[PDB]
Amino acid sequence: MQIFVKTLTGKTITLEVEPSDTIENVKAKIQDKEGIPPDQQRLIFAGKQLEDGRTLSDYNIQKESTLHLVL
Amino acid sequence: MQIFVKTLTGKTITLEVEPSDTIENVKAKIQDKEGIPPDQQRLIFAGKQLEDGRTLSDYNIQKESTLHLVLRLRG
Amino acid sequence: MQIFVKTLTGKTITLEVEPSDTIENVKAKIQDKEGIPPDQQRLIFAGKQLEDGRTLSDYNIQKESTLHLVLR
Amino acid sequence: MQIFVKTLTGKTITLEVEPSDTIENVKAKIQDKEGIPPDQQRLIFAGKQLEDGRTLSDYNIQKESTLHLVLRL
Amino acid sequence: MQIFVKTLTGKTITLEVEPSDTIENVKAKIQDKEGIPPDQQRLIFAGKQLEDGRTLSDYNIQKESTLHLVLRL
Amino acid sequence: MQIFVKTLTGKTITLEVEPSDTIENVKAKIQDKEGIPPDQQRLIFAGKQLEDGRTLSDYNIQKESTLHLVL
Amino acid sequence: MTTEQRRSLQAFQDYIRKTLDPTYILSYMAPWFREEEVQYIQAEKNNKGPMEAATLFLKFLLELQEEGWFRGFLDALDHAGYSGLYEAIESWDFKKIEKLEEYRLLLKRLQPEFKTRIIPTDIISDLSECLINQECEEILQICSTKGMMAGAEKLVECLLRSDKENWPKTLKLALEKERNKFSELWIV
Amino acid sequence: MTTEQRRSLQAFQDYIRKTLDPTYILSYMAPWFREEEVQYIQAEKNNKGPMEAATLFLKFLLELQEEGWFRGFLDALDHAGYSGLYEAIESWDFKKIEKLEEYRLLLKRLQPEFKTRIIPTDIISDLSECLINQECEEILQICSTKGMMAGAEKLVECLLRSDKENWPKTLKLALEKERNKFSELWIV
Amino acid sequence: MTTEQRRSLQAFQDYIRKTLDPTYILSYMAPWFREEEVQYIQAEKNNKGPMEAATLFLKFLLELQEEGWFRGFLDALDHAGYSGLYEAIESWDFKKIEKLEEYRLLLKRLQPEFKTRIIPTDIISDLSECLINQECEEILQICSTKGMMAGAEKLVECLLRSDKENWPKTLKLALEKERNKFSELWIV
Amino acid sequence: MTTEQRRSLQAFQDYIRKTLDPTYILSYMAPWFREEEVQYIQAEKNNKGPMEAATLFLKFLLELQEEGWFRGFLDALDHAGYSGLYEAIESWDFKKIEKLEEYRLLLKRLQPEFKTRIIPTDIISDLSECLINQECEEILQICSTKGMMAGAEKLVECLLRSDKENWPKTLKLALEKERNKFSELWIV
Repeated sequence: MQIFVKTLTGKTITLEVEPSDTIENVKAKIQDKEGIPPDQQRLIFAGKQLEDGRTLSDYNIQKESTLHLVL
Repeated sequence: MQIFVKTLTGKTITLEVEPSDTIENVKAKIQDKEGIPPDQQRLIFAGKQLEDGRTLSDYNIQKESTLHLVLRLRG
Repeated sequence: MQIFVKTLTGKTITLEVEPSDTIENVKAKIQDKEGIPPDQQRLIFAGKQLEDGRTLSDYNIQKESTLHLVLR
Repeated sequence: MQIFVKTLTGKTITLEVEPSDTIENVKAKIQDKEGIPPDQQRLIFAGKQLEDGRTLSDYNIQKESTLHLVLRL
Repeated sequence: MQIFVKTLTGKTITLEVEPSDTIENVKAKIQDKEGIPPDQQRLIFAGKQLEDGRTLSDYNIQKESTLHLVLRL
Repeated sequence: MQIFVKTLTGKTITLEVEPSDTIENVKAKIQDKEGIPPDQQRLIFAGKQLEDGRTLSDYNIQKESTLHLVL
Repeated sequence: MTTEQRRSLQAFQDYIRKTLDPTYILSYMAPWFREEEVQYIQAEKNNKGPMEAATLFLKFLLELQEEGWFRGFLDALDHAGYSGLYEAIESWDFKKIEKLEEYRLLLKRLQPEFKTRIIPTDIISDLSECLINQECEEILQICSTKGMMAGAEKLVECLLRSDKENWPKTLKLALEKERNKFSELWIV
Repeated sequence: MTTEQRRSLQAFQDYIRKTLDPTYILSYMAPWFREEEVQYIQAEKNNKGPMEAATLFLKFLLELQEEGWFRGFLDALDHAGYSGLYEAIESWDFKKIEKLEEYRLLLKRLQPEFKTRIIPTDIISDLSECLINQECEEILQICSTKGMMAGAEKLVECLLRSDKENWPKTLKLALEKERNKFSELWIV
Repeated sequence: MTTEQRRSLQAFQDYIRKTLDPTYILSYMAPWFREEEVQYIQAEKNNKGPMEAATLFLKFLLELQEEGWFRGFLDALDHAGYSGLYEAIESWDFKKIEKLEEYRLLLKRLQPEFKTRIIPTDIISDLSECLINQECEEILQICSTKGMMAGAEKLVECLLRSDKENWPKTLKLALEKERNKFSELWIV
Repeated sequence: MTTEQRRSLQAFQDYIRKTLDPTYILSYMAPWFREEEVQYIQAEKNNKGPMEAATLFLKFLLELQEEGWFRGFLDALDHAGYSGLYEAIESWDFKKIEKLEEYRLLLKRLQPEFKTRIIPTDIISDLSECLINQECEEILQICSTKGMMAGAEKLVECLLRSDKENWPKTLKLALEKERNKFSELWIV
């Protein structure tokens, strides 16, 4: 189970997640992978800013969806 | 590392650079080589205007890449 | 003055008429040539069916104009 | 009569059948040849998904028509 | 200076004039020379119908140019 | 500064003028060159009548702009 | 074994091409063609027009080696809305399509009054029963963006190409309702 | 791999092409397409009609190399209101949409009578889930600037394209409340 | 005889290309052309534009052998609204249309003020007398579905193409009525 | 000589096409182009799209032989309202429009919420300075004849194309007053 961080420019990174995971988890995993703190990060999926508290399943994100991370 | 720069005349110059250089630095080297002042210099890579502050690594310029030089025309 | 009349089959006849002539004249004249009675004949010019009473000049038919004949 | 089925892999399978057969029968014959269970099988003909209950004669599928096999994955 | 006049028949005739001449005059030269009345004459240059009142220079018609004459039947 | 004037006949002339100059000057130079009297002259730039009193700078005429003369 | 139907196909050409727009049955024909070359025919449709695009589709039709291509073609016609062409090609007898050629030439000759007289809307619903879908919604997009005549113009264009046995009648029926036009002048 | 899901997609393209208008999924597909082809899809819609536009959108869709494009397409379908097409394509099983094909031809056969009978303003709100959003606000504006006629006819156009499992039932419920006479003319 | 008058046509092809959009007189010219070449045109019109389509219509026109074809061409022009052109070719005298080239280059160089200043509808009716019908019902669909600028732009195109003897006068009066604008600009 | 500045254009293109729609500057450009082929460009606009139309306008521009044509191009952009391009091409420095590329791609990836959230009518008056006139006058015609989303969608399309230095800021200004929504979503 995995989905995407697409800086607005060109970089594309692949992350391994679970349906139960919280956006906090994702951004923290992004901190783990790319090193950028969750603070400046804004994740968007289908043109919606994702709030940290909610979960992936709650936002209806399946395998190979692209939330783009943006900053 | 080595890169290419293409003037409007079609001639190509070969320069030794590093990913750490900022486009201003490259501009300084191009001024140093061919004599065109840095202010008047405008470099293009893959159809993008290159910004003075950022670095070659940010634009992902690897070995033997080609920038097109453009100049400020004229009077 | 001279004009042409073309059935849909692709066939062709050239008719000798006068600007003053009437569609009855033409239909009968066509009968005179091809044998089709004036009754069964239907002439069309520029997508308008021509009525027996009017004349060629009324419809603006000059030399080498083409009328389309229709049958039954 | 004879029919063709084009798997997504590109292979074309040739089936010997009758007009009286039902899509179920066909799928079972496909299991007989390629081994794929009917549950995952989805057949389409001329851009229409074929219903299990109907028959070849009902669908106007004559000799040498081509069905596309699809799977659930 | 010398120029060309081209009938539809394909025959080509050459007229010797200067830019100072008027198209009416040119038409008249064709009448006096070849017998064609000025009324029936229609001169074209490089895809422009030529006006009687105008002069040769006005249309920027230089030497060894080709005018096309047409008539009305 | 120097600019263009384009007759309908297709012939093209260039006038030497300054941004401060008034259409009087331009119309006058064209008059001087090719002979067209000032009264019948109508110059157009970008589909607008150039006013005699006005100057080039307010109407935004740069070097190598093209006026069309009509009359 | 195959050449036979290739030969009969060759014979009944010219009836085919002036009745057919290939790109639609191409949407259907995919496994027998290159995924490419469909684009060739398509570029020919929008470049040369539908008929020449069709004669190219013919050029390609005949050369086809691969299995099932014929009955594939038939199925393509049927499911695309070209039925009645399909009938005649499966039975190798074109009687209807020629009787059509009759009414087709009539419309061709009445085209201007058609253009001016017709409002391609109500009628499209009914003779939508009579036409291929791509064509119909094209007709609408046309008169939506180009005006009523242009739409009608495309309507006559599509009608001449139509293979449907009774289409002149269904037109007449569609026209005798909302009389309003050449219902007199169009007869059958 | 990617190729299998692309050709598996193509295998079904008939349904997709006739159930979908791409401009909505253009709103979604934005980062995956070049602007050239996005505008092309739009120009084909506005010239030739939605079906050809869709067929082209597919033609362009399959060409996508970059990763996740598929679930991109799906999330776009789901999130755009094309849910039930998404459902069927995610499981690669379309039976529902075919049972629809039945009630679809039913509607198309009464379309003129429907067009005349139904007033879109009242019923449309109820069956709003049954259509894409543009489809809903397109038609408010229609029967507002064109008339009730166009509204209903266009209503039929958008409804026939609908991917909703139950929409004939939902339609019957939405009309069977407000008035209606045509309620006796629709059915199970 | 025929070749002589074709040479007469071809001699100044020229004017025609820029004064005529063949599709209208296609509506009229139908029985004299193969459907293939009629279809070639319109693909050329809708791809390359009206002029190239016209020059092609010319190539195919010149190819016409069959008896009476020319007076056919004329009757088509007369009947399509291209009257002011047919006049000129029947007499083989185009002077009027050249005088037009005068006022035409006037517009062509002057286009922007037309673009911004004019509301095409009121004046379309008046110089609807002044334009071809397709043009007329178009520009409406344009300025309706795009807006007043686009309409005006196209109006300019349709005027640049217009063969009407006095059309600049007809326009000048038509504007000297509605508001003012060009009344201070367009005069002769 | 001319080759030098055209070459400066040629290397430096592609910002142009993704920033420019030729039709407006076409209204301005008439005399530098053959009266023909301008329609090629326009037909390309409604066929392929505005961008492809632009790259064709480039193909035709670069080939231009005669005289003074460059300042023609510049003045054409200037007088039509394409500022940042006139500015940028006169100075040959595009950095501004690149920072725009930042906010542009941002919007492109954010497009759907723009569609649902926004009413294209209230805000247009405000950020109208940021748009072309023909542009502005559309939209309203769109969301008037189609719907608020379609309008907004085309709004975005027009925005991505705009060369204006501050347009994301003025946009933020325009919503930060009107209700809110994207005031929390669109940030600088």
